[PDB]
Amino acid sequence: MAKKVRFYRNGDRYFKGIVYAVSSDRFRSFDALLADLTRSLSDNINLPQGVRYIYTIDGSRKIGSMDELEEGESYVCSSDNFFDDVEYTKNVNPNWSV
Repeated sequence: MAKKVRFYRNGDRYFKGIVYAVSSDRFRSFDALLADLTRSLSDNINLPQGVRYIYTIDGSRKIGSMDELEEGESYVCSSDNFFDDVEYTKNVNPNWSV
């Protein structure tokens, strides 16, 4: 079963998040998910090196596998090891998944 999650772009206060359905049957590896997020989140300023790392919404945890993603949660995609502490979910409907 795919997990429905919401991805945001490191450092971008104006992006409202992209909803993904994530499972190993569609993404053959974690690298394939990273590649597809590089495609959809394409932004030369905030993602200069594409999507190389995924963090929880608050930056507390680095996600290393699709198994670590959880239904209904939000995550931040980054080109590097620096998580930019901005209010990603400001003014986004907390019930976007309802």
